[PDB]
Amino acid sequence: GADRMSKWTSKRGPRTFCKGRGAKGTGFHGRDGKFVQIKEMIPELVVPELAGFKLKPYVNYRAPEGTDTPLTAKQLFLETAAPAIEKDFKAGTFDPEHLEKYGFEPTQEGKLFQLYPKNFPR
Amino acid sequence: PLHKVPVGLWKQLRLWEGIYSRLPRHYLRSLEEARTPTPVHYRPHGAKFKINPKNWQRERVEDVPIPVHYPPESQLGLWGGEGWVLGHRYVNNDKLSKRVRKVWKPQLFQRELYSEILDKRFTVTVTMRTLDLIDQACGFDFYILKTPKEDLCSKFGMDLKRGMLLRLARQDPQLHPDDPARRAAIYDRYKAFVIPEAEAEWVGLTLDEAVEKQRLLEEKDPIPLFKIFVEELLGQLQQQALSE
Amino acid sequence: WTCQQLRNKSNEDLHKLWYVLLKERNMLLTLEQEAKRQRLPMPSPERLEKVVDSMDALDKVVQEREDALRLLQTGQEKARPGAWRRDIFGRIIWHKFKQWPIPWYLNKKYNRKRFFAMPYVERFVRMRIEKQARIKARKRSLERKKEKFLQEKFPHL
Amino acid sequence: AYEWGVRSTRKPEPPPLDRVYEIPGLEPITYAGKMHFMPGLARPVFPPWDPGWTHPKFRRLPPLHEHPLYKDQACYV
Amino acid sequence: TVIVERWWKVPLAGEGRKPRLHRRHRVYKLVEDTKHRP
Amino acid sequence: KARGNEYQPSNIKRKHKHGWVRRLRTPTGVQVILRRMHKGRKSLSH
RNA sequence: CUCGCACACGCUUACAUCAGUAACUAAUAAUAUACUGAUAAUUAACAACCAAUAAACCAAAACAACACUAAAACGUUUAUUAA
RNA sequence: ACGAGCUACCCAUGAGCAGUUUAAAAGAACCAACUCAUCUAUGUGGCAAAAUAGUGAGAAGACUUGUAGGUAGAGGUGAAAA
RNA sequence: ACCAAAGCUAGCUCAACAUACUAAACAAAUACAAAAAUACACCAAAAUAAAAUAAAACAUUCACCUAACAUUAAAGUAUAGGA
Ligand SMILES: [K+]
Ligand SMILES: [K+]
Ligand SMILES: [K+]
Ligand SMILES: [Mg+2]
Ligand SMILES: [Mg+2]
Ligand SMILES: [Mg+2]
Ligand SMILES: [Mg+2]
Ligand SMILES: [Mg+2]
Ligand SMILES: [Mg+2]
Ligand SMILES: [Mg+2]
Ligand SMILES: [Mg+2]
Ligand SMILES: [Mg+2]
Ligand SMILES: [Mg+2]
Ligand SMILES: [Mg+2]
Ligand SMILES: [Mg+2]
Ligand SMILES: [Mg+2]
Ligand SMILES: [Mg+2]
Ligand SMILES: [Mg+2]
Ligand SMILES: [Mg+2]
Ligand SMILES: [Mg+2]
Ligand SMILES: [Mg+2]
Ligand SMILES: [Mg+2]
Ligand SMILES: [Mg+2]
Ligand SMILES: [Mg+2]
Ligand SMILES: [Mg+2]
Ligand SMILES: [Mg+2]
Ligand SMILES: [Mg+2]
Ligand SMILES: [Mg+2]
Ligand SMILES: [Mg+2]
Ligand SMILES: [Mg+2]
Ligand SMILES: [Mg+2]
Repeated sequence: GADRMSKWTSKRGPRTFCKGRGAKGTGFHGRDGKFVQIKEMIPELVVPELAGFKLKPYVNYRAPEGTDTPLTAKQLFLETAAPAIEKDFKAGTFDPEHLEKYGFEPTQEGKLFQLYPKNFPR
Repeated sequence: PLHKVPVGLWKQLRLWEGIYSRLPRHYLRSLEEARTPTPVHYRPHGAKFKINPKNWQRERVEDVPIPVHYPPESQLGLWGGEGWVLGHRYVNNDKLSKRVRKVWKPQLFQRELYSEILDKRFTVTVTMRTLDLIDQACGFDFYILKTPKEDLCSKFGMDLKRGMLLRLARQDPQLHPDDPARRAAIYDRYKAFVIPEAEAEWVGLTLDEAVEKQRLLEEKDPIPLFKIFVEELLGQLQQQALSE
Repeated sequence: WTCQQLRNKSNEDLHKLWYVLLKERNMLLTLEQEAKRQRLPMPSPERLEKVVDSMDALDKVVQEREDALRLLQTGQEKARPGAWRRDIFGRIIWHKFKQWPIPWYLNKKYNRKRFFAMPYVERFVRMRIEKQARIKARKRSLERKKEKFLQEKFPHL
Repeated sequence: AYEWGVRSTRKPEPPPLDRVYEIPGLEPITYAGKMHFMPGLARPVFPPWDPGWTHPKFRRLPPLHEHPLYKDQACYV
Repeated sequence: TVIVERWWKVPLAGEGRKPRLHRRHRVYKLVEDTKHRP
Repeated sequence: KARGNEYQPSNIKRKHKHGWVRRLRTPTGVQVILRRMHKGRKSLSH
């Protein structure tokens, strides 16, 4: 008979069966059947300038390590937002109603890169 | 290896944990009470003890209910607590005769009924026993509000009761916006069935419906850690302020 | 690169360092394949292991900044929406959500998937519990037997 | 007369609404909260879909009388 | 509404326990029908 | 007149008769999947 | 002595380069399309994927001129839309 | 429960029949491809769990044939051979 | 003298206790022909278990056989059975 314990891919079926191997679509079908490739859907790779950048893929052996401290949501708040809040409260300018000046954002849909929906791929 | 808790108690212990635990106590108390329904098909014997005609001795007798099958079609109407009777029979009523499968079905009728509490007409598939119970209770609204869940055996009936029970507790002025005097008369007769609001919206709910309702009330978006940390910082600052 | 060293670098710095690693990793992969073609060993193959470790550490630290910032703004643990569902087989499956331009009730394909267990699944769900119980029961008794066996051959107590 | 439609071929009519919707002053319990079908819960009734921004290909065809050149007089072409 | 009774006797269970039901306890006989009464 | 070759291969027929989609469309078919998952089969269906 | 090239359906690297075969595979030996190890490969123009609604239109394919009975697969144009 | 990828019948969608004889594409005639399997001989753990060689019947039809779909065991299907 | 012979671990069985019961893994893809990012929906359902067997045949009947809440006794007693 046939092998039921192998990978079912496009190469096994007839000419009708053409399954992609995992690529992301970059367009659709137009009027005449010519593939209309949308410019926006193409992933535009963004690269910096490494000419004036001094850093190497390897680190010196004599460079000491450090105590592995994973970043915590509490430590980040105490590092960035706490000094601004603390100074304002001591000066009497703290406003519990509005916290947008400290980096808090009520709704994510306003900004370009959401967080909970995870808009950006990487 | 054997189960520590018997299998028959798995469903009962399912109610003691999770979302089922946070359900209101009054709803759970009514659900766990499995009272024997009013006999419909079988004819019970009043006496607990009977004398054997052959033996001429005092013996104990017990009523055993006859199982009855309720088709899903019944839940859309009011059958009065009855349904299909599944069983066997003997042809010619002789023991030494053939054994035959027999199904007895109730005779269904199409009627539209009027409810004073809701002032709406419902075309409900009713049986002759349901109409007799309506006359016995001296009112369609009385029949729904007096017969318990085990006697009604219809999800439409429970929802119909819940709709009217909420109507009385809320005292909605929408029953008759133009006849306030008529509104007072209608709710005066059913004043004995008035129940508080927290009890009137859970009488017609099944187990699945209640869990969805409980989740909807408890559906809360997570509180951002920015708000939690701001409150923590303010407490320390006020604590330091009061320390000087 | 160790994890701690990359936390001191700025986000702009990490972006530039990723491509420096990227160009290094491509060269190492080219050399490794060329080694197989020439039937000769790859010169110091541990370089590739070091680079991929640096890549993973760089990915971890940026992800440590993304989730920490997400918790402050929104408080959600996972960046992809989802909910616990019970599939037709009776299991509990974490169903990740997908992006659609139309709501759930207007989707032909989505409305064909079923998230609930039919009554006949109850018996099969029960049997899976028994199978896992026996596997764990056998494992626990095996640990006891080894402890007794080793004590006899090592009576140092 | 003899209408040329056939009951089986024509699109079926929507299923009858659940009895809960017929009870005045009673909020039905639907499965729209969990955005998937569940037995024992009432079928939700949704308002017609209203896309905020119009899309050319995927929008419904505009009515003929919406065209600016539409005229009541019947011209033969 | 039909009214039926079992042909075969059911053994007792006097401590508030559900009695044992056998196949031969499913054999019913129609003793009276409520629609035929005057 | 010379039996023995009753199996004529076809991917369209094989995936339509014993496919994973068909197994999940009938209530009896789902029980087949459940039995094979319980037994520990490597391949539940084609 | 003569069932040859190609496509569809099916099989799934069994194909190619190099090396080895004491033994495994070929119903034997040489040996290698069939056994073992390493490396390599099939590049789209062909093929799959490849719009919706309303309206006009009784008039067969058989060299189709024109006909037979068993009454026949096979669409264009106008209008409104189409990233 | 699972089976109409073989087979019986049917619904879709396709594809084949060259020459010769006749006003004929007439369930006519000669004879290939093609489809059935009459008679005999080999074969009988065989090349083959039904074949090979010779010889035969139809070969513009109630004909062969590819792809895919439908009917499931108290049944399906059948130009009845249980 | 060939072919062979010997070993004691892998793990398993039956309980007990016991938390209270679908493990491990889920970055991406998974009910289009599963593991194929992306389009106007339909969605769903129940009807007593039967028989092999025992009565030396077999028709009424035939323990357990889905749902009991246990143990020492009442007791294999009262009753139910082509009795
Ligand atoms: K092959
Ligand atoms: K078929
Ligand atoms: K052969
Ligand atoms: Mg196989
Ligand atoms: Mg293919
Ligand atoms: Mg092919
Ligand atoms: Mg193109
Ligand atoms: Mg007792
Ligand atoms: Mg076979
Ligand atoms: Mg075939
Ligand atoms: Mg093979
Ligand atoms: Mg050879
Ligand atoms: Mg060679
Ligand atoms: Mg080779
Ligand atoms: Mg077929
Ligand atoms: Mg010819
Ligand atoms: Mg002829
Ligand atoms: Mg021959
Ligand atoms: Mg011959
Ligand atoms: Mg001869
Ligand atoms: Mg001939
Ligand atoms: Mg002839
Ligand atoms: Mg079938
Ligand atoms: Mg038959
Ligand atoms: Mg025939
Ligand atoms: Mg005959
Ligand atoms: Mg005969
Ligand atoms: Mg016998
Ligand atoms: Mg005997
Ligand atoms: Mg029996
Ligand atoms: Mg008697």
